[PDB]
Amino acid sequence: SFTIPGLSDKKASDVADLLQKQLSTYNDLHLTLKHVHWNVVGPNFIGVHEMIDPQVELVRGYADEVAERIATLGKSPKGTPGAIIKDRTWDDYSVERDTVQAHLAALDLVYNGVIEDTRKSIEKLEDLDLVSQDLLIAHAGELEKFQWFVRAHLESAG
Amino acid sequence: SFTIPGLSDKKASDVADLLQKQLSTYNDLHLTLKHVHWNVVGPNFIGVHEMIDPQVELVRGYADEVAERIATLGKSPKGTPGAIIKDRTWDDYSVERDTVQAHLAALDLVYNGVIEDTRKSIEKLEDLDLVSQDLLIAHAGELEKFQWFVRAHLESAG
Amino acid sequence: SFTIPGLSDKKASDVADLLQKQLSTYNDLHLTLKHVHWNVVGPNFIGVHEMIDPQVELVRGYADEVAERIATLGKSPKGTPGAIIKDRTWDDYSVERDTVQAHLAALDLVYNGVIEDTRKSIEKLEDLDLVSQDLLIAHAGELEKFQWFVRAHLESAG
Amino acid sequence: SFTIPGLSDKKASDVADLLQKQLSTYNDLHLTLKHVHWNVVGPNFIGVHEMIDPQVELVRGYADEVAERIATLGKSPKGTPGAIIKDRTWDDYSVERDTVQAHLAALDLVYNGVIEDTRKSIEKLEDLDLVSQDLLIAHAGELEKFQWFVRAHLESAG
Amino acid sequence: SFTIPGLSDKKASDVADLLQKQLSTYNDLHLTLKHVHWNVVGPNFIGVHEMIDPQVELVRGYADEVAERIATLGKSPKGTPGAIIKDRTWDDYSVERDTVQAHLAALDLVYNGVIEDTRKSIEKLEDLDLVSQDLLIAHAGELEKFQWFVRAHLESAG
Amino acid sequence: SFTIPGLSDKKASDVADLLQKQLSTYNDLHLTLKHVHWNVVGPNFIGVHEMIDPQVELVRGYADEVAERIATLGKSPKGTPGAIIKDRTWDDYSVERDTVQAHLAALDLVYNGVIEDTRKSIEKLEDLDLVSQDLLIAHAGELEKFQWFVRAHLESAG
Amino acid sequence: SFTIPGLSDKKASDVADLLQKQLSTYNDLHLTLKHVHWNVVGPNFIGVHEMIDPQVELVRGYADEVAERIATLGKSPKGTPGAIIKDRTWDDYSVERDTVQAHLAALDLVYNGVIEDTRKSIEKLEDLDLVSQDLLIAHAGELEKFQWFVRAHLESAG
Amino acid sequence: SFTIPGLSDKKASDVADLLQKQLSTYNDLHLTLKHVHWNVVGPNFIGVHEMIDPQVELVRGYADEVAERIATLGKSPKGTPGAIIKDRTWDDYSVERDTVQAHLAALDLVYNGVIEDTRKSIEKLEDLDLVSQDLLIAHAGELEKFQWFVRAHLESAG
Amino acid sequence: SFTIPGLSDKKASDVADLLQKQLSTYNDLHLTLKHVHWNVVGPNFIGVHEMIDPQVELVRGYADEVAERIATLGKSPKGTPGAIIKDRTWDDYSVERDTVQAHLAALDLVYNGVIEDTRKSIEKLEDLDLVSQDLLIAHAGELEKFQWFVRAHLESAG
Amino acid sequence: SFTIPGLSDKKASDVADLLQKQLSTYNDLHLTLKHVHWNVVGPNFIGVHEMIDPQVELVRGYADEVAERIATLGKSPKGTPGAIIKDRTWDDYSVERDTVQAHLAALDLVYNGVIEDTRKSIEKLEDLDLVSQDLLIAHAGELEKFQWFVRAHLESAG
Amino acid sequence: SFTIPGLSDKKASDVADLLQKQLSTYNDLHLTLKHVHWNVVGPNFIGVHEMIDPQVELVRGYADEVAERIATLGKSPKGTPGAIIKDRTWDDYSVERDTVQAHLAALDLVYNGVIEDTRKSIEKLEDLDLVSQDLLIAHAGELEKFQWFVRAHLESAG
Amino acid sequence: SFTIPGLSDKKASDVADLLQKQLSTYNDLHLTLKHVHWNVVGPNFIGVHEMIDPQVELVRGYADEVAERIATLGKSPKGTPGAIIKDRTWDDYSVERDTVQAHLAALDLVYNGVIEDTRKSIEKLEDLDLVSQDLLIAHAGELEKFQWFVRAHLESAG
Ligand SMILES: [Fe+3]
Ligand SMILES: [Fe+3]
Ligand SMILES: [Fe+3]
Ligand SMILES: [Fe+3]
Ligand SMILES: [Fe+3]
Ligand SMILES: [Fe+3]
Ligand SMILES: [Fe+3]
Ligand SMILES: [Fe+3]
Ligand SMILES: [Fe+3]
Ligand SMILES: [Fe+3]
Ligand SMILES: [Fe+3]
Ligand SMILES: [Fe+3]
Repeated sequence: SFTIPGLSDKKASDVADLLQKQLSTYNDLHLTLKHVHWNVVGPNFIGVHEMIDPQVELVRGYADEVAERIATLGKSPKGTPGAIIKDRTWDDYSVERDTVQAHLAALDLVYNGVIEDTRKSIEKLEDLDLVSQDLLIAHAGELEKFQWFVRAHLESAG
Repeated sequence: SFTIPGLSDKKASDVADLLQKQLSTYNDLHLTLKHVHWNVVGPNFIGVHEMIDPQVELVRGYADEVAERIATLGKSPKGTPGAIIKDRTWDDYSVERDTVQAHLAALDLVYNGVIEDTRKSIEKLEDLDLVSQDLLIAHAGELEKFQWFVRAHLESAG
Repeated sequence: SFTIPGLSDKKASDVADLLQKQLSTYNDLHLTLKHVHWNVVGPNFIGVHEMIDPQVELVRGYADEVAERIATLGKSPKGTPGAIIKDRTWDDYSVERDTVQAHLAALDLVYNGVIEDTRKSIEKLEDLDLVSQDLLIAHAGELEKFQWFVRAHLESAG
Repeated sequence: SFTIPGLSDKKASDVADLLQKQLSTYNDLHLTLKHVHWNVVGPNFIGVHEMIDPQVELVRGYADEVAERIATLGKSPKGTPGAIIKDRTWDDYSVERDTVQAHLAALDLVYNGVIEDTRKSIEKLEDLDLVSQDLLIAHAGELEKFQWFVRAHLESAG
Repeated sequence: SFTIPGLSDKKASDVADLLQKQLSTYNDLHLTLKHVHWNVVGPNFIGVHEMIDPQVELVRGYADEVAERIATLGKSPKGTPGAIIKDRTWDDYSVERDTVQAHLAALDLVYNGVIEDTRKSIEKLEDLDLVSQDLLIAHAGELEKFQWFVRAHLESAG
Repeated sequence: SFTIPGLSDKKASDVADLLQKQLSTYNDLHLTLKHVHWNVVGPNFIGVHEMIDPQVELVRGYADEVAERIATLGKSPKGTPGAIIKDRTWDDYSVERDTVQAHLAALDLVYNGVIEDTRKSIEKLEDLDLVSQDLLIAHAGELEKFQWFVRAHLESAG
Repeated sequence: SFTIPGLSDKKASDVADLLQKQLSTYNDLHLTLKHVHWNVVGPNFIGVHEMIDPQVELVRGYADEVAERIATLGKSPKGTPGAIIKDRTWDDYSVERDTVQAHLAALDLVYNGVIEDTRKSIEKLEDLDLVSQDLLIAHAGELEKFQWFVRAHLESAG
Repeated sequence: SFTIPGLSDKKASDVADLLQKQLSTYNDLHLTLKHVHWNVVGPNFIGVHEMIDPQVELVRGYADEVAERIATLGKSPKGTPGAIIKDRTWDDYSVERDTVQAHLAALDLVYNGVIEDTRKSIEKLEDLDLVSQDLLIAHAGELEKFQWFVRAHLESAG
Repeated sequence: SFTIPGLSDKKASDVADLLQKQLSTYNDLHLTLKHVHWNVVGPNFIGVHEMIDPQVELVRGYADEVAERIATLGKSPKGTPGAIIKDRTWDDYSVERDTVQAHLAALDLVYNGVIEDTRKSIEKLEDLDLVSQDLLIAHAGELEKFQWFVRAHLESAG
Repeated sequence: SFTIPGLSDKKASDVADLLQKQLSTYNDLHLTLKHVHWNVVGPNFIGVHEMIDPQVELVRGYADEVAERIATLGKSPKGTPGAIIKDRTWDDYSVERDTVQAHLAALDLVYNGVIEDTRKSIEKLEDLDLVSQDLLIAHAGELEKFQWFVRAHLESAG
Repeated sequence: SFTIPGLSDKKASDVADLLQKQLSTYNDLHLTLKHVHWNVVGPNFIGVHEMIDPQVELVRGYADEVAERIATLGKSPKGTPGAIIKDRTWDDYSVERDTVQAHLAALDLVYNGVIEDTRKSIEKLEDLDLVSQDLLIAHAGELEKFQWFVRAHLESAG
Repeated sequence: SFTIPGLSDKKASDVADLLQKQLSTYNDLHLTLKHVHWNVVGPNFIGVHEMIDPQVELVRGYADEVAERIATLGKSPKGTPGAIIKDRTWDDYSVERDTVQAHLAALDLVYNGVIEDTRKSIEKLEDLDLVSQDLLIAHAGELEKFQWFVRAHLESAG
């Protein structure tokens, strides 16, 4: 029944609730990333196929980071196939084996919903815990950037 | 509509169906592993906590391996939070934050069901595809071994 | 008689005074960490013994970081056995050779006083220098986390 | 006039004859791989160009492996430009500088004939030498997989 | 015509304009750094000569960082010798081959103008995009620190 | 007022003048390379995007090399945004965010003017300084090669 | 009183008995290898002397591997100087300091008895446990290969 | 019939006799170490299990060291399962699979007999060969230290 | 229908023709090297066996180098088992499994014809392309050197 | 209530008392080293600044070494800010931010008092424990050496 | 009585004579370099002291290179303290322990005589052996460059 | 006019005189080692050729070690081709290009005179400086050992 020295047992628990969501969000994300890492096919196959691994090994990186943070706060992280399917507010990636274009486009949107939920979770944190914030921010930086990669693959002449 | 040169489009598809199951099995496993990696607590905490990461980075290693194998065969791997919750025949890890003992014991059983399902999938493969077999075997070796680690933490004087 | 281009010679000096405290705090901490790294004994000895080195090589890491920051500001860091025993507001670790439990519990508290003093120093910095803040924050993240490690070694069934 | 303790001087010699074929097969393969590594051109050039080196450094890896195995058996490996052009049952890669598509498609077939000849050589080995089998199998795993890479570059919407 | 999910197409474009400036600032800086890396001469030559490379390989590091961030936002980074000479509000380093003292002193000032422009750009960002802020801050930390190095080479007895 | 033991103070100064040009040429090149590294977009994005970094970290490599050579000769290298915009005889890259094709084609030409100016500078050096030649040659090898990469991305069926 | 999920407590114990023998076999082998690593002398000394270390660091590698496997099965590995001298069916290496030729020839035979005992143990395992087989096979591959090395040092013109 | 230039053919042979003993002592030790590395079981299993490998890879390190030293002296090292069982004056480790406590305690004693025999061999060497002494000393340092590790696992409140 | 900016479409094609020969020469060489790497036997076996790999991993290094150079020029490299057996003007290595002496001597000659053909190709290049020269030269340095190694194995008292 | 097998519980305790002093001596030293690492300023700043880190990471290296040695003996190491300020017989470094010359000179003396106290502690040990001696000696070698570095910065023409 | 295939037994022997001189030149140089590496003293001591090692480990690098080249040619390299003192045409470094300035100035001249003798040996080689030329050139590049380092330590305001 | 705190200005100078000799001894040694590294020829060439480099890079290692020690003491190391030819009491290696046997035998003796001179210098040091002793001892260990290597190449059947 402990907690970080400097946080009201209430603010603390509200942050937890926030991350627990982020965590399930990442677990879906990184599992989905690997999903496309497998079912992508096209002329510029390798390019993308390989481009995903890092973003994956990275998102999973944000999982241990967030969870290990939750436990630190006092609450107990949940990362079983169950907990995830519950906390999420979407339908798992609908694409099977398809073209590069297909996935990237679909992925574009997945990140939209991930960057958005994050941003909100950040702004909401500036009043709760600043630490758990610099943390979430950092992720945004790479999440948003990676998205760019996805997107740069779909543009026209400008 | 291709396939490995030397496999009947039927034997090939039957192997696929087999791995697709294994894959979902691993995804649960490795996600669950990380789950305990987070909610374990006790006197000999670190010991276990750290002991899990490798088995994890390893099981996820068997995921890319199996899936990338399925696609090679012709069928299309499915590794979304959805596909997994469906192909599985159990209830995701029921333990929240608990003692070392607790998890390890619980994990003991999880591996039972994983090693068993595997063994059977191996024997069943000796008639289908020998390659997709040496593959599944290798895993058993480490899966089984790791279990031992878990178990060695629960024994008595002999 | 210089200073960072953008800081009033007063705000600058007030930040210095703040870090100079943090610095002595770390020096005690990391010297103390190594202290227990030596006098710990018990059944799960190695676990802890080894678990400490990183947190140590890390806190000493925050020493060079903070001090090199102070000098940058204009004031002069003080890190002799003297300066530390003075800036501190506690009694150096009272434990000699004792059980794992003993130290970890005692250490739990030491970190309380370190995370607390830090948190306050952060909030107090948002008006002074934002840079010297992202800096202090970052540390909190790992300081707080490590504490968790210590703590996870002391819990019950929930 | 020696041989592995446990193999009839006849079974031994029959395995040799088998590998000696595999070896020349690899030598053609890896030399051919590098061939396209050079004459590929197109929009997604780099992707493929670079994708080939590893499969090459790998096939050449299977050369030393096989040959050093043959010598172990008692017979004498032959790997001169001559020996290869003789043991082979095909016409060296007919493509000069051409598109990505071109080579990959052409390569698809080359691997067909390599995976096929291998598979048969495996099944034929289960009665001769089990060791020289796990060996050939392993290769199949990567050979077959790489082919997939080639192929994934040629598919449609499903 | 896209943008980060959570930023008004206006706030987004205003941040871009801000970085685009920073970027040209860095390009001048790092090109200038290397400039002195070449024309420095004196008794304690090596010391400085070598001290610069890291700060260089680092500033160029902040270039890719900032620009790849701008593109992510939607606008298009400009980093040609042209774009830079335009966005800047100073006269390129006036020193040719000269003493250590000479450059360092001159460099002192260059950093003044870089840290200042940065600080302002940070404060101005707290209302626009927090992500693009933690980013700029981080740089300040090292920029400011390095300056210290330069400066520590010019002091008296206190 | 020194110089390499074996070079007439005149030949020496004429070589300097030659490199000083090369240097500014590289600085434009490498800055431009990074420019496209940022504004490229298309289906085979990653491929190219990543393909550029090495050639960049390499050209910047030829910068330190050439300049540090000039200083060795006696003259003083100039590598400020200024010096470059002056010594050059072209208009900085005209392409903003555009397709892969676009840039590569445009880049094709940029290298034309760089390999040409180089070649000439080599032939002209065989009478001046042989050392400063093997140096320039080496670069040609990689410069020319990289161009090939660019080009291989633009070809037809032969 | 546990065992791998899928093995009859009898088959399991029969495999154990098999490995326990292998293990003592390796321990003798690797201890013996080092023995010659020390007492070899001749014109081509270094060659051999150094050639042995890897095969050694490797056989000891098969020790931990086998034993850790036995424990996994349920029985208890025995690897004391005692257990070994008992399970073995030969007389420890009779050679003291002697020529290169001497040892290698003698070693030739030692490997005969090791590869033979292994082969049999493999064939005998195809009915018991397939895992504990791929394991023993793999070793054969390198054991047999190394022998070749030994042997290649003793041949004539063909 | 040679010897180190500076040692009486008698002193030399007496040192040899001394090391030859040490060597067999180590071989038992390191073989025994691995023995427990396998049969240890308990709650804090991993801790110890892993703690042993280094001390092992280390003692085996002192084997090559000592033996290669003996050969240097002129006599011929003996390191076969035989030689060891003879030179030793004890009964090989009596513990099978048992608790952590069990082994460590038992191991405690084993090291007693190893550090003791060593110490004496050192003092006895100060008159014979100083080199072969700094050598034996060094080992003591780590041997004794490791023992401490074992021991720290068995203590009470002081 | 392109070419290096600075080479007459004729000089360029004449250089190509020259390398294309060198390339086939290397392919034979490195394939032959590995050939002896396998069939060498004798007292000082290891010495040579291992001495070859580097020279091999090196000549294959000169293959990619030369070919990738040819393509750069405009012509299309040919490196199939076919192309090689044609461009060559000798009979592939006639030695099967034989002594160390045998091969080395035979190899001595092979290098004679490779160094000679090279030297000529160099002198012939000083008028064509200087770049494609420094390249060929470099190789000679190591080719010639390695030969020495071969040779040093065959000498008498002087 | 244990101790190294071969040391009288009295000699053992007398050695402890000796090291415990050394330890506090090092802790001051290394903390002081870092102190100057921060407050040094001058023309040849970097030179020294960087020259200190290694000696620091080294002295701290001698801390863990000594302490871990004390515990091995039986007594309990003390390394809190307290214990140190007590065991020492001097006044912590009196220099704040000053010139290079200043510190180095001051440091010269500090090492005098450290090398002296050490030397004496060595001679005094030759009768107590030889192991704890080779240990202290080794340090002297580097301590004394580093001093030289300090000193070489203060000399005249001879 | 052999020689590189393409060199007249006379041209070959004349090149040898040339290198044999270079070699003794380097041996003096690198031995001398280390000489100053030891006897340098001053305020900016470390800077230089450390600056020399690389140039040393590099010149010794040119020794093995040249000699191993001579042997390749047919003649026999001579690198004993004797051979060197003979082939040289100067008096070994006259400086004992002195200031930084002292040595560097003195060294300046030493390199003059080394770069000069080299340059001449290069020009003289363009008619003999081109290979043994690119080799000597390369060295010049770094020799000359390093000299610059030495020199940059002695200049004034321009 | 300084010296290690604890050494009489006389004892100190007598040690210096001792090392200064050792140093010249090493310089001859390591220069000579490389000498044979070049002129060795025979059937088992490579073996030895390569066996020497390490002992060389090692002896040169003992050079910097000893010299940097002398300077520490107060006197000034001398390591020019001159100083060496003077301090030595032998005739530089008399062997030109010869057989493996030749050199090794010759080298055998060289080491005799080096190990002997060393041993004596050690015994003589036990009364002067213990530090400068552990130092010299250490070397003996490897010097003596390496000799063994040389020697093991010359023995008979026992
Ligand atoms: Fe973790
Ligand atoms: Fe993958
Ligand atoms: Fe620092
Ligand atoms: Fe091989
Ligand atoms: Fe980038
Ligand atoms: Fe540079
Ligand atoms: Fe193990
Ligand atoms: Fe060894
Ligand atoms: Fe390539
Ligand atoms: Fe430690
Ligand atoms: Fe060499
Ligand atoms: Fe040194």
